[PDB]
Amino acid sequence: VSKTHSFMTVSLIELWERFGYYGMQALIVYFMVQRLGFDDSRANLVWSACAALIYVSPAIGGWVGDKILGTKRTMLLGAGILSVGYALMTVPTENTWFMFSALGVIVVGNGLFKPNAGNLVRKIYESKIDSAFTIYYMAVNVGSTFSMLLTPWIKDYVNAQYGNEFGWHAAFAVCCVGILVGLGNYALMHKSLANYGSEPDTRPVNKKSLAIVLALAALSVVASAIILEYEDVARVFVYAAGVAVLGIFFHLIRTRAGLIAALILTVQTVFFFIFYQQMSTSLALFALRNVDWDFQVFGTHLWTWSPAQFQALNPIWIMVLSPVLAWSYSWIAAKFALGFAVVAIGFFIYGFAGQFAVNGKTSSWVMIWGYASYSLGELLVSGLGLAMIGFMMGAYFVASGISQYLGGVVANFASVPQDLVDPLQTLPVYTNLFNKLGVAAVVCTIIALAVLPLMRRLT
Amino acid sequence: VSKTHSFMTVSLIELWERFGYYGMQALIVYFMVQRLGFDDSRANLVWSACAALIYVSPAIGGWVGDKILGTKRTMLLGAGILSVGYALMTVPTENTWFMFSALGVIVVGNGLFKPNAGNLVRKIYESKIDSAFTIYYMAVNVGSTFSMLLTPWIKDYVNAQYGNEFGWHAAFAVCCVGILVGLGNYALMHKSLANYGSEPDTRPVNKKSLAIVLALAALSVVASAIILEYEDVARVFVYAAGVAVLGIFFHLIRTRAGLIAALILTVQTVFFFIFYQQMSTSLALFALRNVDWDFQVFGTHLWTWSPAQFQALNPIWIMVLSPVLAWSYSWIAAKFALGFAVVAIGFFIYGFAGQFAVNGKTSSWVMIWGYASYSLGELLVSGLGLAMIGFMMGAYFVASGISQYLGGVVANFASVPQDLVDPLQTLPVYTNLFNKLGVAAVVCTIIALAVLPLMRRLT
Amino acid sequence: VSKTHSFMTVSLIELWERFGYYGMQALIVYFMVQRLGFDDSRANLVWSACAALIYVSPAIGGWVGDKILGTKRTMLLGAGILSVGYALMTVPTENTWFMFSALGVIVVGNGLFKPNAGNLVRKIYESKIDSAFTIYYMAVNVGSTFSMLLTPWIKDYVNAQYGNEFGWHAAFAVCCVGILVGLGNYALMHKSLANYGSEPDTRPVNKKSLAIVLALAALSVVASAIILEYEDVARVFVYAAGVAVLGIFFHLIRTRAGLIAALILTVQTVFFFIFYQQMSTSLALFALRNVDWDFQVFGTHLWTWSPAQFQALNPIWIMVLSPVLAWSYSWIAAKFALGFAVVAIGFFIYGFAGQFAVNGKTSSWVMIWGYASYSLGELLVSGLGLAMIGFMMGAYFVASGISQYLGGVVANFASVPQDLVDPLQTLPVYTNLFNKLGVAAVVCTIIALAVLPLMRRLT
Amino acid sequence: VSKTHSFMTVSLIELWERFGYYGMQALIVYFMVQRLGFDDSRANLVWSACAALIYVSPAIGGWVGDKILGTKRTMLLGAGILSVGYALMTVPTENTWFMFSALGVIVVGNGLFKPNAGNLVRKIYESKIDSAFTIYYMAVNVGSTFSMLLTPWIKDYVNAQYGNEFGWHAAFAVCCVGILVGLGNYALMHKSLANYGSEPDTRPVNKKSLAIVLALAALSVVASAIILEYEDVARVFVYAAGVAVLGIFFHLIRTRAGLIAALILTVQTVFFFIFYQQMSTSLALFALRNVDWDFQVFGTHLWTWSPAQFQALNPIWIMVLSPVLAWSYSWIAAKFALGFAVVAIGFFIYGFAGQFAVNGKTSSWVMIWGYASYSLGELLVSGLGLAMIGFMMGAYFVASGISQYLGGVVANFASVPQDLVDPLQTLPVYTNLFNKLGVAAVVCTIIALAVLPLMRRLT
Repeated sequence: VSKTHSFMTVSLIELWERFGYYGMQALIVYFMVQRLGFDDSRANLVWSACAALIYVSPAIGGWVGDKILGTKRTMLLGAGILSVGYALMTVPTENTWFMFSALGVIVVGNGLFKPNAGNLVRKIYESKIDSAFTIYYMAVNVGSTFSMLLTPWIKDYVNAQYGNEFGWHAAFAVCCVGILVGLGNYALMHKSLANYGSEPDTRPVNKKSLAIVLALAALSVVASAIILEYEDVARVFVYAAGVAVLGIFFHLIRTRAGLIAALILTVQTVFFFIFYQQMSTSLALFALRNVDWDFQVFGTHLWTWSPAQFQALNPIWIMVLSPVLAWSYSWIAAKFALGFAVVAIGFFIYGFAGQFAVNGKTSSWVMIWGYASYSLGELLVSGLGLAMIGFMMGAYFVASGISQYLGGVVANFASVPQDLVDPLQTLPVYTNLFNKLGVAAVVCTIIALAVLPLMRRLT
Repeated sequence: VSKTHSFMTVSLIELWERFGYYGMQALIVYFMVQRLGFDDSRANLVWSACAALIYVSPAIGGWVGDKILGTKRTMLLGAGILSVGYALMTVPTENTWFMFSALGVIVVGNGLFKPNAGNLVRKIYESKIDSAFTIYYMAVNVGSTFSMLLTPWIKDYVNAQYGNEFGWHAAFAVCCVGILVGLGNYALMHKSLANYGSEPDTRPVNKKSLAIVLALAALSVVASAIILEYEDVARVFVYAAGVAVLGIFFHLIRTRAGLIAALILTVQTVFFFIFYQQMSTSLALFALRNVDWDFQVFGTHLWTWSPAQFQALNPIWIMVLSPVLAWSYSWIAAKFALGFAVVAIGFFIYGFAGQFAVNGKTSSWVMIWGYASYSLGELLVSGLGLAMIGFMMGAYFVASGISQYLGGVVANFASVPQDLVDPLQTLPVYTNLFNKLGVAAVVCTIIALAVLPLMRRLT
Repeated sequence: VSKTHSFMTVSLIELWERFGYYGMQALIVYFMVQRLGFDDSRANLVWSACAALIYVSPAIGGWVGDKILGTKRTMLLGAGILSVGYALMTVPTENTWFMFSALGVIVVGNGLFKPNAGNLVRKIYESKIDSAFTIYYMAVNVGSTFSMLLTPWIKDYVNAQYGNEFGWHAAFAVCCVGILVGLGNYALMHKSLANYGSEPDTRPVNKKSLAIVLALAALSVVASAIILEYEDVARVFVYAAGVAVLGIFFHLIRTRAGLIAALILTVQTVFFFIFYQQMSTSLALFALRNVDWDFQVFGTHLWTWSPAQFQALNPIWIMVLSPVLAWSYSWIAAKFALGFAVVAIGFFIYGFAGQFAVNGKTSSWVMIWGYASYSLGELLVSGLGLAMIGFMMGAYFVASGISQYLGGVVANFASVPQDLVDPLQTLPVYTNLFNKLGVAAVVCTIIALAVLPLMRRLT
Repeated sequence: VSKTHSFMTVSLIELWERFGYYGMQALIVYFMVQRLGFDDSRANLVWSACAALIYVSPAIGGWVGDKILGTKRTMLLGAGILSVGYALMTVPTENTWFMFSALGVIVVGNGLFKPNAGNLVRKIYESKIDSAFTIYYMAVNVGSTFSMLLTPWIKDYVNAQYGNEFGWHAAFAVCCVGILVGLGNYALMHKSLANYGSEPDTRPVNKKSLAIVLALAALSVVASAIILEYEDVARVFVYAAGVAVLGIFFHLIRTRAGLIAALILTVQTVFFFIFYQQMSTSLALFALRNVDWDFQVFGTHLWTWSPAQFQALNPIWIMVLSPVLAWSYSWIAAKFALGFAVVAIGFFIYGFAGQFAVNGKTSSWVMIWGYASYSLGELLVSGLGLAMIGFMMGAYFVASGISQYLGGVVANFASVPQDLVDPLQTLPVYTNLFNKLGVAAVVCTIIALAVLPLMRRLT
C-alpha cells in the first residue's frame, strides 16, 4: 500500500504552512515594536491575545472539518485564508488596523487548516498513527527551522539593500509564497489523498454551510481584530472566559473523584503556559535589546545573529533532544515537576547571563543554552491535554488559551519604556524578571513534587 | 467506601496540629534567646530536654489511647491541652516559669495527641496503611511549611508595627488559633470517624480513668517544667535513664545472638540524633547571628529571610526529595552509613560557608544546601526504630530521647557569650564546631561501613 | 585444530605490513612539506588523492585474489610490490617523480595485499571470524603504534647525527625492512596456510593472468603517479567519479524504497570522511607548526614529541577505548550522530587550545585529548559500509574515496603560505578552521538526529 | 552450632597479631631512617628485601602447619616467635645487627603464623568460608587501623616526654604486648578450636620434626638477617630467583595453550607490586619530609598528623570502599587494567600536590586522596594469584616477592642524600618520580586494555 505517499503529500503541504506561520511568528513581535510604533507593553498583550486565539482556534476548525464541511476542503479553505493573511501583511503600510486585519485572518486560517491536516493524517493510518505523527511533527520542525532562519535574514538583507520598509513585508511575502508553494504542491499531488476523506467528503459541497462558515469567518476575523486592537476588550473577554472555566470546574465539583486530579493538572498547565509564552515575548525583546548577536566560538567569528532567528533554536533543540529522550527513556504526572525544574534552570540561565558577560548586552550563548532548557521542558510536558480524564476538554483548551494572555501580562513585568535606549539600563529589568520567574518555577517544582501523593492516591 | 473521607478529617486536624507545633518550634529557641534573657548555653539545654520529653511522650499517650481511654477522645484531650499550652505562650510575660509551664503542657499534649491520631489512621485502613500514611505525612509537611514560614514573619511584622512584645506572643496565638481551627474542623466532620474507634471507644467514658489521667497530666506538667527549669535535674534524669538503657542491654546480653546487631543499630541511632538535633539548636543560632538574610539569586533581590523561616526548609526538601528517592530507588542497614555521609557533607557545607562569603555573616544559600543535605540524610535513615528486633522498644525510645539532650550539650561546644555581639568573631566558633562535627560524621560513616560484615553475618 | 597457528602466521605478516605502511604514513605529509619543497596546499591535495587511491584499491585486489589469481600469492605479490615502494622511498633524491612513483607502487601494493590477507583470515575460520578479526585488528593496531612511534624518532635521530637527508630515507628503509621481516616470517611459517587457500590456489599459477596483472599493475602505477602529480587531473577524475556516483544513485532512484535510507547514510559517510581525513592533513601541519612538543605532566619533563608520533595516538586510543565500548555497550544508525557529536567536540578541543595556551604554539595535551575524541568517533561509526543494503557497493566505495580528496581541499582552508614562519600568526588560521569545522560537525549532528524518524520509518 | 565462637577466637588472636605487625610496619622505614643512621637508599632496599621474605614466607609455614606439625601449634609457634621479634625490637640499641636479627625473627614468625590461622579458618567452615573470611579480613583491617594510629603517636609522645630513645622502642613493645594479649586471649578461649584441627593435630607432638623446624627456623633467621644486611647478597638472591621464575615459565612453555595467559597475568602482577610497594617506601619518606602534617578542614585546626599514621589510611579506605564495590558491582581479567588506571590517577594525585600547595611541603589532603586511589586499585586487583591456572604457584609467589624488591629499587629513583634537608629541594625529586610513575601506570593500562583480545581468545 502507498498510504505512505498520501502521507507525504499532506506532510509537504503541512511543512509549507508551518513554514509560512513560523516565518511570521519570529518577526511579529519585533514587527510591532520596531516597524510599528507600539510600545513593548502593548505589543506583548496584542501578540498574547492573538496567541490565545490561534491556540484555541483548531477546536472550532476541527469540528467544522468533519461534521460541517469536508476535512480536505476545510483544510484548503484555511490554507487560502492564510494566503490572504500573509498577503495582507506584505503591503507596506504603517496602519494598525491593517496588521490587525491580517492577524485576525491568520487566526481563522490556522483554525481551519491545522486540525484538519492532522485529522486526515489520522484518517490515512486508521494504530501506527503515532509513527506517522512522529514523521509529521519532524517535517513541521524542519520547515519551521528553515523559515525562522530565513525570513529574519530576508528582513535584515532587504532593509539593508532597499532602505526601510521592504524588509519586513518581503519576509511576510515569503510566508505568503510559502503557502502558495504548498498549495501548488497539493494541486499536483492531491490524487493520493482523494481516496481518504472525511464524512462529508463522500458527498459534494453544501453551499448553505459554505456560505455560513464564510460569513462567520469574516465575522470571526472582525471579532478577532477588535479583541486585539482594544486591550481592555481582551481583558474582559479573558476574564469572562476565566469565570467560565472556573464555572465548569465548580459545576463538575458538585458531582466527583479523580477529576480533582485533572483539576490540579489543569492548574499546573496554566502555570506552564505562563512560562512558555515568555520565551516568545520578553525573551524576544531581551534578545533584541540585550544580547550580543556576534556569535564566536572559542574566539573565532562565525556569524552575527538576527534576534528573531533565535526562535529557530526551539525546533532545532526539539529535533536534537527528542531522540535523546527516546533512548534515555528506554535506558507519572510527576514529569510535570521535571518540566517545572527544567524551565526553572532555563530562567536561571538567563539570570546567569548577567554575571559573566556585561557590556549592556549579555553573550549570545545565553540564547542557545536557554532554548535548550525551554525546549527540553516543553518536550517532556507536551501532550498532557490529550490524556485528560469531552465537556471538560473545552475548559482545558480555554484555560490554556487564557494562560497565553496571562503570560503576556507577566511579560509586562519587564516592559521597557521607549525613552530608555541604554542597554546598560535595560539589562537589569530583564535579568530581574527572569531570575524571579525561575524562583516561581522552582516553587511550581515544589508544588508538583509535594502533591504527587495525591496523584498516586488517584491511581 | 468513603474511608478516604474519614482519612481526610483526621488529616485535616493533624495538619492543623503540626501547624501549631512547628510554628512554635521554629521560634522557641530564638524566643528563649532574644525575648527571654537566657544565654544560649542554657536555651540549648532547656530546649533539648524539652525535645527529649516531646519525643518519648507519644509512647505513654499511645498506650493510654487504646488501653485506658478512647483513641478519639485521648487525641482530642491532647489537642485541648495543646490549646492551653499555646494560649499560655501568648500572654506577654517575661516570666521563666510561665514559658516552662507552657512547655510542660506542650509535652503532655503532644504525647496524648500525636500517637492516637496516627493510631486511628491505622484503624481506618485495617495493608495500604502505607498509602494513607504517605498522604498523612505529606499533609503534615505542607502544614508545617505554612506555619514555619508564617509565624516568624508574624513575629517580625507585629514587632515592627507594634513595638516590642506583641510579635512573639501573636505568633504563639497563631499556633493556638491553629489548634482551634482544627478542633472546629473536627467538631463539624467527626461523623466519618465515629464508626472507626479504639477498644474503649465502643464503651462510654470511664470517669475514674479520666480523673486519673487528668491529675497525672497535671503532675506530668509539673514534672516536665521542673526538669526543664533546673538544668542539673535534667542531667541526673538523663544519666539515670542512660544507666537504665545500659541496664536493659546488658540484662539482655546475658541470654542473645542477633540482638547485638540491634545494639549496634541503637549506638548509631544515638550518634544520628546528636547530628539531627544540632540543626534545631546551634544551626538556628548560627542562622540568627551569622547568616545574611538578604536572599538574592544572581544579583537580584528577592526577599530578606527571618532566621526562623530557615527551618521550613526541612519539610520543603522532604517533599522535594521523597519522590526523588522513590524513583531513584526503583532505577541493608548500610543506608545508615549513607545518612552518616550525607550528614557529614551537610556539616562540611556549613564549614565551606566560611571560605566563600565573609562579612561576619556567611551567605544565605548555606542554609538552603545545608537543610537539603540534612533532610536528605533524615529522609533515608528515618523509620529504623520501627524495624527493631517490646521491652527493648522502650530502651530504643529512651536512648533516642537521651540523645536529643546529648546533642544539646554538643551544641554547647559553640555557645557564644552574650557580651560578644561581633559576628566577625562569632563565625569562627560556629564554623569550627560544624567542621569537626562533619569529621565526626565521617568517622560514623567509617564505623558503619566497616561494621557491615557483622550485619551480613546476622542475616 | 591448530587453525589458530595459521591465523598467527597471517597476523604476523599483516602486523609487519601495517608496520611498514603506517611508519610511512605518519611521515609522508611532513616529508612533502619539510624535505620536499611542496607548499602545504599542494602536499594536502597530493596526499588526499593518494589516500583516495589507497582506500578504493582493495576492491580490485580482493577480486583479483579470489577470481583471477590465488589469494595467498596475490597477497605476496602486493607485499613484494610494497617492498619495492618503500625501497623506492629510501633512495636520497629531491625528485618529485621519484616519490610519486613510490606512492603509485604503494597504491597497487596495498590493493593487492590488504583485502587478500583479510580474505584468507575469513577462509581460515569458514562464524567466529569476528573473534579472529578482533585479534587481527588488535595486531594491526599494536604494529602501527610501534612504527608510528619509531620511524619519526628514527628520522629525528638520524638527521641529528648524520646531517640532512639520511633521516627520512632511513625511516622509509625501516618500512621496507619491516615488509621484508614479515616476508621472511612468512617464508618460514607458510606451512600452516598451505592447507587453506582461494579458489585458484587449488590449481597452479596461470602465467597469462600473471602477465596481465603485472603489466596492468605497472600501468596502474603510472596512472596513479600522474593523478598525483598534476592536481588538475586529480580534480577532473574526482569530478567524473562524483558524477558516476550521482549517476548510480539516480539510476537506482528510478526503481526504490529503503534505498533512500542508504542514500542518506552515504551522504553522512561523505561528511564523516571529510572530518577524519582532516586529522591526517591539517592536524599534522598544526602539530608540526603550532604544538609545543615539550610534554610535561604536572610540571615534570617526560619527553619532547616528534610531530609525526602524534598520529600513533589514533591506534593507542582505539585499543584503550574498544574495550570501554564493549562493556559500556553491555551495561540504530543514530550512532552516526553520536560520532558526529564526538567529532565536533574533538574539533572544539583544538579550538579550546587557543584559549589556555598561547606562545604561538598550543600545549601538547591538545593532541592527546583530540585524538581521543577523533578515535572515539571513528570507533563507533566504522563498519557502516559493510552493512549496506553489490552494484551500490561500488558507489559507496567511490563516494568514500572521493570524500578523502574533498577533505583534502577542506584542509586547504587552513593552508599557510611558506613565507609565514611566525607561529604567533599561524595559530589563528588553524584554530579558526577547527572551530568552524566543529560547528559543521554539530550541524551534521543536528542533521542525523532530525532525520532519525526517516530511519525508523524504514524498519 | 557454635562454630561462630571458634571463629571469634581465631579472629581475636589474628586481630592482635596484625595489630603487632602493622604497628611495626608503619614505623620500620622511619625507624631505619630517623633513629638508625641509614640513608634512605639503603633503608628502601633493606625493607623491600624484608617485604619479599615476609610475603613468600607463608608458603613454607602453611605446608609445615598441615603436613609436618599441627596447624594450631605451628600458628602458636609463629606467634611466640613474633613475640621474640618485637621484644628484640624494644631493647634500646643503635645496633644494625640487632634490628636485622629482629627482622629475621619477624619473617619466620609471620610465615609460621599467618597461613595457619587462615588455614584453620578454612577448617572451621569445611562453602561459606567466604563469609567467614570477609569478617576475618574485617577484623584484620580494624586491628591494623588501631595499631597504625596508635604506635606512631606513642613514638611521638614518649619521645617528647622522655627524650630520645624510648619512643620507638615503646611502640615496638606495644607490638610485643599486643602479641601477648592475643596469646593470653587464646590461652583462655582455646577450647572452641580444640575440636577442629589439622591432620597431625589428631596425634601428639613429634619432637623430631619439632627440633628440625626449630633449628631450621634459627637457620632461617640467620639467612634472612644476612640477606638484609648486605645489599649485594639480596641482589644476587633476587637475580637467581628471577632466573628460576624465568626458568619455570620457559620450561612450561615447551609443552602449552592458556598458560601464556597466566604468563601475561604474572607479568602484570610484577608491574603491580612495583606500584603498591612504593606506597610503603618512597611515599612514607615523602610524607615524612614533604607533607604538612597540619590537617585542617575548611580553615579549622583538627590535629597534626604523624607521618606513619598515614599508612592507616590503607585499611580505612578498604573498609570504606569494599562495601562500595559490592553494591556497585551488583548495580574479565581486564579489571587489572582498571587497577592500573586507578594506580595511575593515584600517582598523578601526588604529582598534582606540587601545583596547589608549595611551601616546601604539600598539603596533607594529598595523603588522603592518594591512599584512597591506591587502596581502591589494591581492592579490585587483589586475589588474582588465587585463581591461577601447583608447580607454577611457586613461580607466581616468587615473582611477586621479587617484585617487592624491584619496587624497592624503583623507590631509589627518589632517594634524597642526607645532606639535603631543604624540603623546597626534596619536593622535586618526589613529585618527579610519582609523575613518571603515573605515566608508567598509564602505560600498563594501555598494555592490559590492548592485550584483552588475547584473554578473550583463551576463554
